[PDB]
Amino acid sequence: EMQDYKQSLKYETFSYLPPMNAERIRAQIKYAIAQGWSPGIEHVEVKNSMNQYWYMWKLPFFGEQNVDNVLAEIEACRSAYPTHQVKLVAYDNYAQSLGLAFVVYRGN
Amino acid sequence: EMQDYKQSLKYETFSYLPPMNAERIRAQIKYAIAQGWSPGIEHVEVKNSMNQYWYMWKLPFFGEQNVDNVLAEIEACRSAYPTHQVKLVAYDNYAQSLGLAFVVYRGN
Amino acid sequence: YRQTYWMPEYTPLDSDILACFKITPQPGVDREEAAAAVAAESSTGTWTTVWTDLLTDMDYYKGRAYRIEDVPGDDAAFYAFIAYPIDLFEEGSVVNVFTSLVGNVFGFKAVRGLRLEDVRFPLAYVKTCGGPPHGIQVERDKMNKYGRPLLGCTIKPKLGLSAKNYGRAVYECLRGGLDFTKDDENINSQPFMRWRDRFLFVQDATETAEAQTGERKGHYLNVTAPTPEEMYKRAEFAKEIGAPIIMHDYITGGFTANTGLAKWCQDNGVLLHIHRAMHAVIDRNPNHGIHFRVLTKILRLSGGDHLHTGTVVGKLEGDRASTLGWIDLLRESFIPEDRSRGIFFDQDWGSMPGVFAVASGGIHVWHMPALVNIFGDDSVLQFGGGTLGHPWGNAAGAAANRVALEACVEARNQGRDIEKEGKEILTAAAQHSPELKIAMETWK
Amino acid sequence: YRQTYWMPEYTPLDSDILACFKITPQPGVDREEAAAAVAAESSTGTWTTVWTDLLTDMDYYKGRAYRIEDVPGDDAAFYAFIAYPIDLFEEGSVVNVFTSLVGNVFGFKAVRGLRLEDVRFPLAYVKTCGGPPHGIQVERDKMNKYGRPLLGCTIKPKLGLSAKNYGRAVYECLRGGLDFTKDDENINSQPFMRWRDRFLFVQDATETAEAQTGERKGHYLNVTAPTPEEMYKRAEFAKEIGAPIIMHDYITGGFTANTGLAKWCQDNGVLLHIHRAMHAVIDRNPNHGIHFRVLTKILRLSGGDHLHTGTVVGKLEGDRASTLGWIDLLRESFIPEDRSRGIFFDQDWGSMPGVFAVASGGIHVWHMPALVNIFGDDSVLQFGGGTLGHPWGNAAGAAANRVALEACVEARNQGRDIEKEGKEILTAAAQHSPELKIAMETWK
Amino acid sequence: YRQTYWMPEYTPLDSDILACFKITPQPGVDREEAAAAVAAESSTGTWTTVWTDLLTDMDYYKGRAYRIEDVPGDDAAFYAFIAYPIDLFEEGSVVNVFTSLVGNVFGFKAVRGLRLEDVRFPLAYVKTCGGPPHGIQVERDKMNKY
Amino acid sequence: DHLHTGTVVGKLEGDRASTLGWIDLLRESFIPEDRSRGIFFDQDWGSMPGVFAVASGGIHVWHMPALVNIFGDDSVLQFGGGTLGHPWGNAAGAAANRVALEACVEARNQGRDIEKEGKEILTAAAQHSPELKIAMETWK
Repeated sequence: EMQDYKQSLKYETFSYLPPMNAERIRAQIKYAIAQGWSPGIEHVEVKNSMNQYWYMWKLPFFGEQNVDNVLAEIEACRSAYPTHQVKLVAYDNYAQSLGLAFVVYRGN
Repeated sequence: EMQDYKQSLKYETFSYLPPMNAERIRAQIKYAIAQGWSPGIEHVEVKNSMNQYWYMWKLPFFGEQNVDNVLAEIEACRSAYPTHQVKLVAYDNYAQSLGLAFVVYRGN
Repeated sequence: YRQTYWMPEYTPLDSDILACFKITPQPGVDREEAAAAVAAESSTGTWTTVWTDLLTDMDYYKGRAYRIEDVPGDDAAFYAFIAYPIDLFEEGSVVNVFTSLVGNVFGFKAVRGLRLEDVRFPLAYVKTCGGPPHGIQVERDKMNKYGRPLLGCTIKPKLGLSAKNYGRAVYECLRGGLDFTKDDENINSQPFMRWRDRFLFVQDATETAEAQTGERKGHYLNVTAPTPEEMYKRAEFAKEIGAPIIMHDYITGGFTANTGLAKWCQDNGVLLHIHRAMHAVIDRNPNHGIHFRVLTKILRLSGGDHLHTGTVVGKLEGDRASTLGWIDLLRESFIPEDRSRGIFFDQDWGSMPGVFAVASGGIHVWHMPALVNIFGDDSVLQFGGGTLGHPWGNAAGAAANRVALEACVEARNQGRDIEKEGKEILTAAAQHSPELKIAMETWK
Repeated sequence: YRQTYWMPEYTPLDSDILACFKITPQPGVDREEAAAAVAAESSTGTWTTVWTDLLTDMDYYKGRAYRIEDVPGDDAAFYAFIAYPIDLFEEGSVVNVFTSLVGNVFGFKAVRGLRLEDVRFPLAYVKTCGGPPHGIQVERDKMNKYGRPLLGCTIKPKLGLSAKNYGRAVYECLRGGLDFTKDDENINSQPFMRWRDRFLFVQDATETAEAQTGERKGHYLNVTAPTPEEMYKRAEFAKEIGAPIIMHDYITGGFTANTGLAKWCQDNGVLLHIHRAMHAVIDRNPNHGIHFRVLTKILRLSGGDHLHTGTVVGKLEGDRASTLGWIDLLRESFIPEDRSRGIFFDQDWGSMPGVFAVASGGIHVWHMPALVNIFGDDSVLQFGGGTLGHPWGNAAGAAANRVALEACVEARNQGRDIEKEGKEILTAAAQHSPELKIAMETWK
Repeated sequence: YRQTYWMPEYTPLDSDILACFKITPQPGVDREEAAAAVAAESSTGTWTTVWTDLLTDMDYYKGRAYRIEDVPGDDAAFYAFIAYPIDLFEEGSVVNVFTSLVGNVFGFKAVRGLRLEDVRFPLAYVKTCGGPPHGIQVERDKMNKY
Repeated sequence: DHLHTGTVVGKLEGDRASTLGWIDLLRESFIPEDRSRGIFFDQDWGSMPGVFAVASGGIHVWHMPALVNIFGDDSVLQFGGGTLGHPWGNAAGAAANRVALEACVEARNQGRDIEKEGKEILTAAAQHSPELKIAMETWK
């Protein structure tokens, strides 16, 4: 009755959950904005996902309150780089760290 | 209104400008000759372009005043090695360095 | 004895070291007398003026009791507040401060019990100690982990595993989803398993798990040694093989050794996990000992990236304030005074980085929403039994714990009351995770 | 839980480590259950068998409780005897043995209090540790002192003396007649007095006193440091300047640091004085803690030439047996079991040299015949107040103490009851010693 | 430039590094402007906010001018008092403090002259530096001279 | 190997001689006496290699043709504000600066008066570089 565990490449936070849809991504962006963090968009090749430094998509959205605008920017990033992994971050300037970071598209 | 920067491999001096035609290459050769430098031609595989030492095409043109001859030699090097990157150099004997260095053909 | 070492009028300087002692005196003895007694025996140790006393500035070089307060609910004890000049201690020596405070006062015969409740470290003395080698944010940057608490596991049994078998437990635990595994406080180098073989096989397992998962992995390799030379050798070998984190027992190993190891870790870029073994012989008795909040201050002064603080959920709802208070002491930059939470002094830390909070002991998937709500993202959750007792194995248990953690974090981010809706959230997550489902079935 | 980790029939091996725990359990819980709980949490820490448990020899790698005894006079507590295989510990690591024994068991929630009363170190494990660097007899040979207890003094005040003033107290104390002076447990390197200046001026004073007296002199220079590097540097400087003895705080400094310093002292021929600061936070509570006899065993395993053991005379006549028992544990080669003196196990030390007993705290010329009768020649008597409080100065106080010591030793050698005739002996000695006479007049 | 790096209301912390600059400004330029200029060029060096500025706590990591005083007998100069957080400097580095204070401010073109008159070292930063190896009293004890 | 020497363009046209003189002192093997440039002594360096000249402080894409004409190839141009203040980011600002540098170098090599024709050269380069174009738009 026991089931064997299927191994696959994982991608940190929220990677063990089913891929997020528009509603879940919007909820995450709303949480990041309500925490006072600045959303950011990054992308890299799937083989290069491990790098500490991702290609920066445009600029972090300082003072941005439009979750729809953040999602539209994510989709624009995906359109510009279809084959690249897409990650969403939230900069915490007070702690000099990221309050949230997860991959929107897992590459292909 | 904001568009992303498209990343691509860059090849040192004059690599951020559109590829030079015959007139621009001739002007560069004329400048190198007028500076008293000795033109030289090198070629390498594209994956090996980073190497400090390229395959040397014949010998540096010491005392050469024929810009057309130097351009013809560049084209002959291209014909001999169609798949190799082609670089033009100008030896500065007084400074023991290169007064000019740029890639004529970008590889393929 | 009275007029000499206790001054009600004295206003303590911002550079003064302040200590709060819960004195349970012998019946009939004077409260001010006992306060001056703790102050004197912790600073000078005598009252009889000798000829060498007159060669010094007696008004300066002495500890003074400046305030006495009643203990709420305990008529047999009172609180003594004592101020110490910063000049009385070696700069940057938690060992010297600790010795000066607790060398002889606990052997006082005129009190039935003495507890050191809180100690105020001024920013001037704080700026001298090295503090945590890396800190929470720097460790997060190095490990590339954000937005969720870290997951750990203690490899069990404590006894019997060879190097390869211990490594083949660590490998499955890490490849299952835990960010870290943990060497036990007992395992430094035993005849059945030598430390070098431990380090080599553990590094092999960690590298294999990292390659097969895509996430940075680590193991708190224990470098507690009989000698500082052996400890430094083990830490250097861990760095040489590439281990990103090591572990030390800062009480049994010693404060001097812990400070030296923390300085070495800061120098060499190696993370330091701190275990609090023996802390119970000191901080458990309510009327005699030194509090774990004081021990936490001492540890963060000495240096460390992680520290065991308790599971919080392991106590009743009405007994969580002191644990939360010392959690804030460990993690936050400035902790205001809070008598309800047991914070007796305003504690300014300045720029010293915080230390990750470690929760370990008898906690599994069910406690997890409460653990997330209480600790926040800046904590490490350890699952020894909750991972090794999984019927499908260490990897399946780790996967269950990771799925539960991610689900709880997302639920908190969505604005849900994760403690109120914990069962629903975990069930919804288990609808996509058979390992998690069987984990709740096992530990219900 | 019961059948698994407690075996009434088990006969403990001569190489097994035995520990005796005084368990004050919560009312209603089973005695055998609590004994197995201490045994398990001190050896393996869990009862739930996981899949990694089956990979090991569970019958071997576990601590077992083999005997439960009633506590005389305390119906609420019982004695639990636990046997540990020698394989469970790092060879020659008091740190590892101490951690394995006391890491988590004192935090057990099913007992109201837990005390570690005695621990049996088998000769096999004893032969691995370095032990005392020199020992009593080797120290006596080096210092050329025989037939009498050694005399020491703590330089007071603990605060304020510059290097030269501290040296000019030490010089008079030594030239008065004391064999040693003592740095306080607080003095390692303070802003008012740096450690290098301490060492230089102390060595100057010691050399001057030795030249002017004709007897070997010493000062326990404190090398307790924030870091092992600093401690080793201070010890090396003491050796370089020629100091014959140094001092360490083995509890606050740490067992690892103390073991390293003891090994260095054995290597470099430097005597080691050990101070027992903080011991009261651990050994004072009768129902929770670890006993000072266990601490004494740990210290002599780690290494040290001197050790504070108490003044013995400071307790009533009916409460001296435990102190005498741990005195025998520190000094003698083989200590038979003695329940009256608190020796729960036969303790075979083999060839490991004994450690000098240090008596200090509130003792003067009047306690001295009792001190001699109780401690014997192999002890160090410390007179801080009894030397510095002398109206004629440190030299006169030291001369008084030395004359009293020699008179008491000769009286004991003549076959007199020195405790019964102490006043007569001291008066007869004072007929030739005005300093001694005024000393008794001061401290009567 | 004005409202950003000079706060008249700011009360300096006991751990703050305080510096007093005698500013001899070019005629016509504002005293508060020059004070903020010394404060900025000694702490951050710029006024134009770039995208990397928004990644940091700008309210904290900056030097602020909190008081301007007249120079007695010199109407062409004024005293600028600037407070610096202790976090802006390496612990125990007179080199770093000195560089941060005097690296570029003396090359300011809008002032005719700049003098650093006094600097307040807080006890917190003082306790970090080694200080004199021996000191007066220890040297006297060593040399046996009194 | 490198040394800050000033931006040269930051001074008026009549106050550049001393800066040029110490530039020659830093870079050249033998600097004859020149009272106009502030060189009071003949300074023979022999075989000691030169040191790169670093120009930094308040300089952007517009100063660049003048910077190239004054410093030559043996110099380092630093763009703190001129790179970090770019509206599209650090990478775009660096690309703008590099494109401007290459265009100015090629214009100098072709024999053009880069200082006289700086605006035309930069505009022609910006016809192929949107990052450079927006850089001049920002810093005009």
